[PDB]
Amino acid sequence: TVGAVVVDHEGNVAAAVSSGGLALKHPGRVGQAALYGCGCWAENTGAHNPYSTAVSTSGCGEHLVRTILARECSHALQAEDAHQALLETMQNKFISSPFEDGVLGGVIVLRSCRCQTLLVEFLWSHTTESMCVGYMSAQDGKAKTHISRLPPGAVAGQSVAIEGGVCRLEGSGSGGFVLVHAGAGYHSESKAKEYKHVCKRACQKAIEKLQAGALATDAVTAALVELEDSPFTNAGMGSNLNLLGEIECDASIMDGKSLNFGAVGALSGIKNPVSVANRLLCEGQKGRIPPCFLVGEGAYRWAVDHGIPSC
Amino acid sequence: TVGAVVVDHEGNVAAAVSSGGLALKHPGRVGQAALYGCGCWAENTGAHNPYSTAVSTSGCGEHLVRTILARECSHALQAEDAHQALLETMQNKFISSPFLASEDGVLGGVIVLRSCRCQTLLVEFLWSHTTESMCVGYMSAQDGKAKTHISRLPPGAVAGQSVAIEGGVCRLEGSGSGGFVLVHAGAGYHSESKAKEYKHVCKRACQKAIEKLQAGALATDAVTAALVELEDSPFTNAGMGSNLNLLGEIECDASIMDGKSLNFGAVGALSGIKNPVSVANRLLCEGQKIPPCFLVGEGAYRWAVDHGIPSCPLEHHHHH
Ligand SMILES: C=CS(=O)(=O)N1CCN(Cc2ccc(OC(F)(F)F)cc2)CC1
Ligand SMILES: C=CS(=O)(=O)N1CCN(Cc2ccc(OC(F)(F)F)cc2)CC1
Ligand SMILES: [Cl-]
Ligand SMILES: [Cl-]
Ligand SMILES: [Cl-]
Ligand code: NA
Ligand code: NA
Repeated sequence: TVGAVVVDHEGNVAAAVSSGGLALKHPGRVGQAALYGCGCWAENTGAHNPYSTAVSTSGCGEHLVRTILARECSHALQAEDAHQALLETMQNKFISSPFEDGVLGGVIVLRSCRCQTLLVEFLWSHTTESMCVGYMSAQDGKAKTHISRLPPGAVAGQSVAIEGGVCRLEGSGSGGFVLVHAGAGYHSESKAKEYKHVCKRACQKAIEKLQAGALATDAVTAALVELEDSPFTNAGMGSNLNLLGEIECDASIMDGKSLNFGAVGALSGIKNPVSVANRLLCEGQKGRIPPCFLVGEGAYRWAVDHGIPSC
Repeated sequence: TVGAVVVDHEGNVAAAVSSGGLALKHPGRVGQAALYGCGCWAENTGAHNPYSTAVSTSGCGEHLVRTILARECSHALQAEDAHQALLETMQNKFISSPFLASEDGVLGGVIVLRSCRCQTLLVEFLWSHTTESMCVGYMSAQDGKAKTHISRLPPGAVAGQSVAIEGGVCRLEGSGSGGFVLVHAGAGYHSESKAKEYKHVCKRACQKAIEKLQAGALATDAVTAALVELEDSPFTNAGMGSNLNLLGEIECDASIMDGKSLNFGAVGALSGIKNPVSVANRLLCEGQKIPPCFLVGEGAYRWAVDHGIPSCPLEHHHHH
């Protein structure tokens, strides 16, 4: 699973997620990365929502589904202390949730507010051994990547790691901020450099999109395309094969300003599943309500009919 | 769309929902009846949950997804006043949701029950809808006569902008094999024509659920038996008689949740299976015995056949 969250120079947020799902899964099994509220969430500041918030989740277990995790995190991040809010959520759902010996997953989040300046707080958290993240603001111009690990002595699925930072943006240009992740799971010293490199490239693509004036959803899509294309990520190319040796992808994207959503489940034969999810969202804005969630052969046919490259 | 909610004599709740989805929909479009939190919800009483609650939805698919309505209703029903909680949710979280602010009119409905022990069980059941009408049926094991009712928006209300809400309370003896069921056969335009037919399938659906309960079956097996009967009606947009998609083909969504285990099963874009809810229930059942909870399309069909759920291969499509 890979994901990204974006805030543009106006404080509009977006989030996306993409996955190959469980290795050897039964054909047609659709997981959290396709499910509204579970895989990602993005919601601009509103009446009962003082922060514009964007969340993308990772893991395996179904625990991301069972708790409607991304939306849960977004709602918890309305509390004053974001670090404490995220930690409490991870602790209650990935250890003590009523909804198993150990719960494995991860999340990236950001929340912004107007101070014209934008205060962006961004965090990542995981109960897996490790998680690779990258982040970048349009004004720093150098993507930062980092491999987050559980401390020495910790036990995956029984402890929570959480880190983050703060970024202050000028709301006057074509800038913004992006945070990505290339997966949460077992630590691998050997491919650490490759994970960091793809997170670096994914951030640079998202920032370049913002700097050309693109929507937050197009910027978060450009990040996920880069993350998908890495043979090392369980999304797009290199997705885990299912029980029959075939690739079936889940992906979704949400726009914080319009609250619109796009998703695909059990999608085969398309190089970049997030591109189809984004196109479903984009066609939803143009619009009977157009579909937001397509699966299987119907999703493939719709992607091809809309000119999304196949593999 | 059809749905049912059940509570057994112990306060164990279950909920299920089944739909054919939107007429002429693009192949592979999956709606609220397959989606966790959206189509149905069931949650027994627990630490931060004084009531066992069960919810099933109806109506336009995309409005129910964007608002995650079934789960929202279940959480609102933890408040003291269930009638007030449901009405506020329908008004504030559904009609006036910012998630549907672009839409002219918000169309949908819910059935709910919640129970608590006062050994006797107090069951409160309600239905609410923003559509012109909604057909419900309900029954307790001790009354032994199913009641059916077509709920309508009052004169002066505007469909998609007004809320209708009714319900009642039922006290069960928690010493037998009893319980209570509430079903619905659809929410949408009033049709005097098939009004009697919808009422009749709701009555039979309640009777099947109660008979299951009286035979000692789990709440999930009783709610599934209600939905099987509701699906089988040629007049409901679920199972047999489901709306045809853009290619003239059948693609069904269905899901079920168990309040005791909090486990969930669901199918989307399923073709060639007579009773989609049976596959959702079997997924939930095999999950109790990481097992899948949500299968779609070709894989969902193959899984159903491999588990002995009655199929019609002539209704199944698999394009390449
Ligand atoms: C069940 C989950 S999964 O099957 O979606 N998946 C399998 C593939 N994994 C790759 C991966 C990526 C980053 C990472 O972090 C590190 F780079 F080491 F810092 C570790 C592993 C992620 C989890
Ligand atoms: C559910 C969403 S649907 O779009 O799948 N659907 C299409 C099928 N309809 C049948 C139906 C059932 C009951 C009813 O109520 C009345 F009996 F009139 F009281 C009216 C129509 C419901 C709307
Ligand atoms: Cl599986
Ligand atoms: Cl459609
Ligand atoms: Cl009546
Ligand atoms: Na990949
Ligand atoms: Na039917």
